[PDB]
Amino acid sequence: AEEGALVAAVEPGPLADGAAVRLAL
Amino acid sequence: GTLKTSNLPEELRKVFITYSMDTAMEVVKFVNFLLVNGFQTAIDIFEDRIRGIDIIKWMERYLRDKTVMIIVAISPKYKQDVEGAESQLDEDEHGLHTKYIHRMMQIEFIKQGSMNFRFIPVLFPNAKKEHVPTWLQNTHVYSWPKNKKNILLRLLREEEFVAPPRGPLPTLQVVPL
Amino acid sequence: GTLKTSNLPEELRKVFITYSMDTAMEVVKFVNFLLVNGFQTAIDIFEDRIRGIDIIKWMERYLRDKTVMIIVAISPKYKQDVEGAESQLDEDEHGLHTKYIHRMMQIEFIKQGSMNFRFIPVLFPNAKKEHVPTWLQNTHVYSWPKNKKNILLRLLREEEFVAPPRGPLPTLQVVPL
Amino acid sequence: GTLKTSNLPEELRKVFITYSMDTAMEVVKFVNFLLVNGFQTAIDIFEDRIRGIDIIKWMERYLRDKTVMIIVAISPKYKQDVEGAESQLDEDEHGLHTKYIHRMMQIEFIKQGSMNFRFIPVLFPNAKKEHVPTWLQNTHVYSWPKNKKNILLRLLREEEFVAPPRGPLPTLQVVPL
Amino acid sequence: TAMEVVKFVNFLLVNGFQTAIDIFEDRIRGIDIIKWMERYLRDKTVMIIVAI
Amino acid sequence: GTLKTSNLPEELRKVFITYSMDTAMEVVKFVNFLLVNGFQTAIDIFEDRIRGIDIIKWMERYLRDKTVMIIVAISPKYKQDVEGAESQLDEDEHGLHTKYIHRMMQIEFIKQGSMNFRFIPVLFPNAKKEHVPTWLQNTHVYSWPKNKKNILLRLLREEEFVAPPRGPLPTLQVVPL
Repeated sequence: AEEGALVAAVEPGPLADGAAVRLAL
Repeated sequence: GTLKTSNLPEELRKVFITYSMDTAMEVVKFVNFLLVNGFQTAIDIFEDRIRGIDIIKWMERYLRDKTVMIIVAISPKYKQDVEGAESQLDEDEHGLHTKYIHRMMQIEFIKQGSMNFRFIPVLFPNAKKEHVPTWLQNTHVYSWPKNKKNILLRLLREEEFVAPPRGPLPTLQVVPL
Repeated sequence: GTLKTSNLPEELRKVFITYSMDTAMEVVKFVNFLLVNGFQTAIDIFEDRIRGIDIIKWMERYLRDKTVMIIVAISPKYKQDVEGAESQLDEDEHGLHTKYIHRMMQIEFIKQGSMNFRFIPVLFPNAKKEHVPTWLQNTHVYSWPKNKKNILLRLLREEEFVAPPRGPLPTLQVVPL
Repeated sequence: GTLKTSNLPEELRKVFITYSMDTAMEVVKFVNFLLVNGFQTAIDIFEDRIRGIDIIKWMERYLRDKTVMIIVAISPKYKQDVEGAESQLDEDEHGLHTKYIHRMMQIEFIKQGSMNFRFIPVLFPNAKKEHVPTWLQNTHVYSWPKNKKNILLRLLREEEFVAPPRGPLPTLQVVPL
Repeated sequence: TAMEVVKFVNFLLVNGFQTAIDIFEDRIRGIDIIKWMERYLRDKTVMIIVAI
Repeated sequence: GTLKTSNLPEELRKVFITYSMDTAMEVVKFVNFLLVNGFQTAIDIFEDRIRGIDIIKWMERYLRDKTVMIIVAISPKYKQDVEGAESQLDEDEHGLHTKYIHRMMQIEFIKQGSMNFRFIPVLFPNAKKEHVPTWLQNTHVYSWPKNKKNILLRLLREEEFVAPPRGPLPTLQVVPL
């Protein structure tokens, strides 16, 4: 059977980071 | 960044302090520091006029009220008081009152399932971690004046660190190899 | 490629993080990364208010839950704490709590037949592969920030490679000679 | 064989027992067994008069003392109490005291670097391995009455097997071929 | 030889063989790597392909 | 013949034994044999006290120590333990600890390049070649009590055969014809 059913790698498309805050009075 | 003013109702601004005499010198400064920052600190020396009418009723008023935060001034003499005021300390009246307050705190702490909601231990300069009563070691212990800003934040019931709001789960892209 | 959306129920989005103070800043960055990507990360610094009520109860809440994935932030001080936090240091409270958490993880790991279902070791910038406790070396050790995509995949409980469905055995043609 | 007698000082013959109501009937037999063998067992039902003066002080007497070996009587209701005594019951006083004792034991255990010097879990007949609190699963667990002689050896601080004294390394003889 | 090995595994799976390779069994392999390896080493019926 | 004595420092005279319950009786005799011959053998039944303080820390003490020789007592139940104590035995605690020890040994063995420096398999009278874990079959396998002299030689780290010193190449004499 032909190998057309290829393996696929999964990756997370959208991402975001940060936005931590510290109170200083 | 942007400034923030706590919306803490004046009802939640009540604070009660229990201490020993050796640490009273610094407790006066601590009470001044709290009053400057807008907290209604009830302590025996300044509440003397009202306290004189009935000491036991005065103590019970703050002990019964669940909303009143109690600050425990930890010092070498505090553990000694709450352990042996009646016998080891030649019957010190202030030591006896401190021991009674501590017993009431412990009874309430036990009744709540050993969960501490309003008792704040504070380590004063001449104290050490070993002086904190065991049941009080299960929560945050603040050293004074080393962690005074943390104490203010706790009394404001505010978090020193505010986590970012939780986002949505990331979408996954499939790429054939 | 094509976009795939995870069905991970909100119940499976809880995460607990244990670390040492030498890596506190990178742990904060890591927590931000996890929170923004939709994971509910429980860490002492952010849950300070609830954690203060009963620290041991707070830790046990996540240690009991089989569905909570515990992330182990590996650093030079982490191994030091989980080995000699009580003797090699002057009674560091955070070190002792980390050591307790590590012991509970080890006990659970052994009682399960030495199978690691929910403990995820992560190497932080100053860490080396030697710092991972031996029993944690028998699983996938991720590196931060190098493998953050892989960490997200693991938490999502998704495969990085989609194996195509197994086909039927080939049919054989017979030719005479 | 031959007979031996232990040089155990009397001060080290003090044992404190914590339990739940379901084990109450068995705990009476266990306490009688301990007392007959000369151990000074402190339990609430027997020390009623002293405990009545001040329950919390009574408990702290045996909690503070490092030399007092605490026996934990495990059972289905013991775990239930040390987890949800305050909530799952109509304020069961014994359950709350048991929870407090368990918390103090855990605090001491953590503060010692997660080493258990004096907490002896004992499984009563209706109990199971799972009812042992996790941190108590890292030590010898004695079943009752199955392992009563092992329990007595543990209390006496005598190892059941005594290793023969270590000898010298064998000499090596050389022979030609 | 990781890439050619992925192609080879595609070829085997397409033709109906259940190939156990570390990169695809990552989820189970993460529980206990050594146990995962020993499962296939023990079984006399599992054919081991050595990618030279 | 002639007498020889080893320079083996006491620090290299530590031995750790891992076994299964079916062998326990023969293992007691084996430990007697080792102790009498001047070897400091660590086994769970003799170090009951220190092991009881913290079981996992006790095991890690010898697992982490590179200089301690570990003796694996093979028997029909040892392979069963180290392969399926997980579920087959209704939570056999000793089986689980044996499995954990075996896993740690395997991890160390693999991490070292599959070179075995300190794991010494010993076959016990009810065991057979098939009971040895495959990775342990790559070294010398001793049989007890048949090879106990060889076991002592192995522990002493003394070769059983003294190879004479390599001489010089022979001189060639030419006697032409």
